[PDB]
Amino acid sequence: GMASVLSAATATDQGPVRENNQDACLADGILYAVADGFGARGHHASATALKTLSAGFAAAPDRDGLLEAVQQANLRVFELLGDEPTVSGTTLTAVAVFEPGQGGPLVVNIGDSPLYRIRDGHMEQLTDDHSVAGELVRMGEITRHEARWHPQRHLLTRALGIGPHIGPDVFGIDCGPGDRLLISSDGLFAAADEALIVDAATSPDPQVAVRRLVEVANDAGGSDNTTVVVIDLG
Ligand SMILES: [Cl-]
Ligand SMILES: [Mg+2]
Ligand SMILES: [Mg+2]
Ligand SMILES: [Mg+2]
Ligand SMILES: [Mg+2]
Ligand SMILES: [Mn+2]
Repeated sequence: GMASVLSAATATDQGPVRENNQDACLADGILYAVADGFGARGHHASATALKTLSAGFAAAPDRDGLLEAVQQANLRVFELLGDEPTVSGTTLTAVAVFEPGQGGPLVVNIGDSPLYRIRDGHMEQLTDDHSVAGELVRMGEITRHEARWHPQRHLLTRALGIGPHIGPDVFGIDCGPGDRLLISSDGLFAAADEALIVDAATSPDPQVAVRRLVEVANDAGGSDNTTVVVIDLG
Protein backbone atom coordinates (compact mmCIF):
# COMPACT_ATOMS: atom_id res chain seq x y z
CA GLY A 1 0.00 0.00 0.00
CA MET A 2 0.76 3.67 -0.46
CA ALA A 3 2.05 6.32 1.91
CA SER A 4 -0.12 9.29 2.79
CA VAL A 5 2.32 11.65 1.08
CA LEU A 6 3.73 10.30 -2.19
CA SER A 7 5.88 13.29 -2.95
CA ALA A 8 6.08 17.03 -2.69
CA ALA A 9 7.79 19.86 -4.52
CA THR A 10 8.35 23.57 -4.07
CA ALA A 11 9.26 26.53 -6.24
CA THR A 12 9.66 30.21 -5.65
CA ASP A 13 10.07 33.03 -8.15
CA GLN A 14 10.97 36.63 -7.32
CA GLY A 15 9.59 37.85 -10.63
CA PRO A 16 10.85 40.82 -12.64
CA VAL A 17 9.10 43.57 -10.67
CA ARG A 18 9.68 43.13 -6.96
CA GLU A 19 13.08 44.09 -5.62
CA ASN A 20 13.10 41.30 -3.07
CA ASN A 21 11.60 37.82 -2.80
CA GLN A 22 9.80 38.19 0.51
CA ASP A 23 8.03 34.83 0.20
CA ALA A 24 9.35 31.73 1.95
CA CYS A 25 8.35 28.07 1.90
CA LEU A 26 8.86 24.90 3.90
CA ALA A 27 8.47 21.21 2.96
CA ASP A 28 9.63 18.83 5.69
CA GLY A 29 8.19 15.52 6.68
CA ILE A 30 4.41 16.01 6.95
CA LEU A 31 4.70 19.81 7.39
CA TYR A 32 4.34 22.17 4.44
CA ALA A 33 4.01 25.93 4.48
CA VAL A 34 4.16 29.20 2.60
CA ALA A 35 4.76 32.60 4.18
CA ASP A 36 4.35 35.79 2.16
CA GLY A 37 6.17 38.64 3.84
CA PHE A 38 5.35 42.29 3.45
CA GLY A 39 6.94 45.58 4.37
CA ALA A 40 10.53 46.76 4.47
CA ARG A 41 11.52 43.68 6.43
CA GLY A 42 9.00 41.26 4.95
CA HIS A 43 11.80 38.83 4.03
CA HIS A 44 12.86 38.69 7.62
CA ALA A 45 9.25 38.14 8.72
CA SER A 46 8.52 35.17 6.42
CA ALA A 47 11.91 33.48 6.94
CA THR A 48 11.75 33.85 10.70
CA ALA A 49 8.16 32.63 10.83
CA LEU A 50 9.05 29.42 9.00
CA LYS A 51 12.22 28.79 11.00
CA THR A 52 10.26 29.13 14.21
CA LEU A 53 7.35 27.09 12.87
CA SER A 54 9.65 24.25 11.83
CA ALA A 55 11.37 24.12 15.23
CA GLY A 56 8.17 24.29 17.17
CA PHE A 57 6.46 21.57 15.15
CA ALA A 58 9.49 19.33 15.49
CA ALA A 59 9.31 19.74 19.24
CA ALA A 60 5.61 18.85 19.32
CA PRO A 61 4.32 17.35 16.06
CA ASP A 62 0.60 17.22 16.77
CA ARG A 63 -2.31 19.63 16.27
CA ASP A 64 -1.79 21.54 19.49
CA GLY A 65 1.93 21.69 18.82
CA LEU A 66 1.38 23.12 15.40
CA LEU A 67 -0.92 25.76 16.79
CA GLU A 68 1.65 26.54 19.51
CA ALA A 69 4.37 26.81 16.86
CA VAL A 70 2.29 29.33 14.93
CA GLN A 71 1.82 31.34 18.12
CA GLN A 72 5.55 31.22 18.78
CA ALA A 73 6.29 32.28 15.21
CA ASN A 74 3.98 35.28 15.68
CA LEU A 75 5.62 36.30 18.92
CA ARG A 76 9.16 35.91 17.61
CA VAL A 77 8.48 37.97 14.49
CA PHE A 78 6.71 40.64 16.53
CA GLU A 79 9.57 40.78 19.05
CA LEU A 80 12.05 41.25 16.23
CA LEU A 81 10.19 43.63 13.95
CA GLY A 82 7.55 45.36 16.08
CA ASP A 83 9.69 48.38 16.93
CA GLU A 84 10.37 49.30 13.32
CA PRO A 85 9.02 52.62 12.08
CA THR A 86 6.74 50.92 9.61
CA VAL A 87 4.93 47.66 9.83
CA SER A 88 6.40 44.43 8.39
CA GLY A 89 4.85 41.01 8.84
CA THR A 90 3.86 37.91 6.94
CA THR A 91 1.11 35.60 5.93
CA LEU A 92 1.39 31.98 6.91
CA THR A 93 -0.40 28.92 5.59
CA ALA A 94 0.76 25.63 7.08
CA VAL A 95 -0.44 22.12 6.30
CA ALA A 96 0.29 19.11 8.43
CA VAL A 97 -0.58 15.85 6.69
CA PHE A 98 -1.46 14.02 9.90
CA GLU A 99 -2.69 10.47 9.94
CA PRO A 100 -6.28 9.86 11.12
CA GLY A 101 -5.04 9.01 14.59
CA GLN A 102 -3.77 12.58 14.92
CA GLY A 103 -7.02 14.00 13.56
CA GLY A 104 -6.20 13.87 9.88
CA PRO A 105 -4.74 16.56 7.59
CA LEU A 106 -4.92 20.06 9.02
CA VAL A 107 -4.49 23.61 7.71
CA VAL A 108 -3.62 26.61 9.83
CA ASN A 109 -3.72 29.90 7.98
CA ILE A 110 -3.45 33.63 8.45
CA GLY A 111 -3.46 36.11 5.61
CA ASP A 112 -3.98 35.38 1.92
CA SER A 113 -1.63 32.58 0.81
CA PRO A 114 -4.23 29.99 -0.14
CA LEU A 115 -4.50 26.27 0.14
CA TYR A 116 -6.10 24.55 -2.85
CA ARG A 117 -7.20 20.99 -3.49
CA ILE A 118 -6.78 19.57 -6.96
CA ARG A 119 -9.16 16.68 -7.53
CA ASP A 120 -10.41 15.16 -10.80
CA GLY A 121 -9.07 18.14 -12.78
CA HIS A 122 -10.63 20.83 -10.60
CA MET A 123 -8.75 23.28 -8.48
CA GLU A 124 -10.62 24.87 -5.57
CA GLN A 125 -9.52 27.13 -2.79
CA LEU A 126 -10.13 25.72 0.67
CA THR A 127 -9.05 28.61 2.85
CA ASP A 128 -10.45 32.08 3.35
CA ASP A 129 -8.28 35.06 2.54
CA HIS A 130 -7.91 37.54 5.39
CA SER A 131 -7.93 40.59 3.16
CA VAL A 132 -10.49 43.24 2.39
CA ALA A 133 -11.49 41.31 -0.74
CA GLY A 134 -11.33 37.97 0.96
CA GLU A 135 -13.62 39.15 3.78
CA LEU A 136 -16.14 40.08 1.11
CA VAL A 137 -15.97 36.49 -0.15
CA ARG A 138 -16.44 35.21 3.47
CA MET A 139 -19.49 37.56 3.80
CA GLY A 140 -20.86 36.08 0.59
CA GLU A 141 -20.82 39.42 -1.21
CA ILE A 142 -18.37 38.70 -4.15
CA THR A 143 -16.93 35.62 -5.78
CA ARG A 144 -13.36 34.41 -5.41
CA HIS A 145 -12.77 35.33 -9.06
CA GLU A 146 -14.06 38.84 -8.44
CA ALA A 147 -11.79 39.11 -5.41
CA ARG A 148 -8.73 38.69 -7.76
CA TRP A 149 -9.54 42.09 -9.28
CA HIS A 150 -10.85 43.89 -6.23
CA PRO A 151 -9.00 47.12 -5.69
CA GLN A 152 -8.28 46.41 -2.05
CA ARG A 153 -7.20 42.78 -2.54
CA HIS A 154 -3.78 43.73 -1.33
CA LEU A 155 -4.83 44.91 2.14
CA LEU A 156 -4.61 42.23 4.79
CA THR A 157 -7.00 41.94 7.71
CA ARG A 158 -4.87 39.41 9.62
CA ALA A 159 -1.12 38.88 9.60
CA LEU A 160 1.61 37.23 11.58
CA GLY A 161 4.22 39.20 13.39
CA ILE A 162 2.36 42.55 13.73
CA GLY A 163 1.18 42.22 17.32
CA PRO A 164 1.36 39.83 20.22
CA HIS A 165 -1.88 38.00 19.49
CA ILE A 166 -3.19 36.22 16.47
CA GLY A 167 -6.15 34.08 15.70
CA PRO A 168 -5.36 31.89 12.72
CA ASP A 169 -8.02 29.82 11.02
CA VAL A 170 -7.63 26.11 11.83
CA PHE A 171 -9.52 23.34 10.07
CA GLY A 172 -9.30 19.83 8.75
CA ILE A 173 -8.55 19.32 5.09
CA ASP A 174 -11.01 17.05 3.30
CA CYS A 175 -8.61 15.09 1.09
CA GLY A 176 -7.56 11.59 0.29
CA PRO A 177 -5.60 9.34 -2.00
CA GLY A 178 -5.03 10.79 -5.45
CA ASP A 179 -5.67 14.35 -4.43
CA ARG A 180 -3.08 17.04 -4.84
CA LEU A 181 -2.73 19.93 -2.40
CA LEU A 182 -1.25 23.28 -3.42
CA ILE A 183 -0.19 26.02 -1.09
CA SER A 184 0.59 29.29 -2.89
CA SER A 185 1.38 32.87 -2.20
CA ASP A 186 -1.02 35.37 -3.76
CA GLY A 187 1.43 35.99 -6.59
CA LEU A 188 0.14 32.97 -8.49
CA PHE A 189 -3.32 34.46 -9.11
CA ALA A 190 -2.17 38.05 -9.65
CA ALA A 191 -2.76 37.99 -13.40
CA ALA A 192 -2.62 34.73 -15.27
CA ASP A 193 -5.44 32.93 -16.95
CA GLU A 194 -7.07 30.55 -14.51
CA ALA A 195 -7.18 27.74 -17.04
CA LEU A 196 -3.47 27.94 -17.55
CA ILE A 197 -2.87 27.98 -13.79
CA VAL A 198 -4.95 24.81 -13.55
CA ASP A 199 -3.09 23.26 -16.51
CA ALA A 200 0.20 23.89 -14.68
CA ALA A 201 -1.18 22.75 -11.31
CA THR A 202 -2.33 19.41 -12.77
CA SER A 203 1.00 18.56 -14.36
CA PRO A 204 1.53 14.89 -13.40
CA ASP A 205 5.05 15.33 -12.05
CA PRO A 206 4.89 17.69 -9.04
CA GLN A 207 8.38 19.03 -9.78
CA VAL A 208 7.15 19.99 -13.24
CA ALA A 209 3.95 21.41 -11.74
CA VAL A 210 5.78 23.82 -9.45
CA ARG A 211 8.08 25.04 -12.22
CA ARG A 212 5.15 25.50 -14.60
CA LEU A 213 3.17 27.36 -11.95
CA VAL A 214 5.81 29.98 -11.37
CA GLU A 215 6.40 30.22 -15.15
CA VAL A 216 2.71 30.88 -15.71
CA ALA A 217 2.77 33.65 -13.13
CA ASN A 218 6.01 35.12 -14.53
CA ASP A 219 4.82 35.02 -18.11
CA ALA A 220 1.67 36.89 -17.05
CA GLY A 221 3.81 39.74 -15.78
CA GLY A 222 5.34 38.49 -12.56
CA SER A 223 4.02 41.51 -10.63
CA ASP A 224 4.57 39.71 -7.33
CA ASN A 225 6.71 37.00 -5.89
CA THR A 226 5.13 33.58 -6.49
CA THR A 227 5.79 30.58 -4.28
CA VAL A 228 4.13 27.20 -4.54
CA VAL A 229 4.22 23.95 -2.58
CA VAL A 230 2.61 20.85 -4.16
CA ILE A 231 1.82 17.71 -2.17
CA ASP A 232 0.64 14.48 -3.84
CA LEU A 233 -1.44 12.27 -1.56
CA GLY A 234 -1.72 8.46 -1.47
CL1 LIG B 1 11.94 37.40 -13.76
MG1 LIG C 1 14.77 42.28 -10.67
MG1 LIG D 1 5.00 39.67 -0.01
MG1 LIG E 1 -0.39 40.27 -0.88
MG1 LIG F 1 -1.90 40.00 -4.80
MN1 LIG G 1 2.35 38.37 -2.32
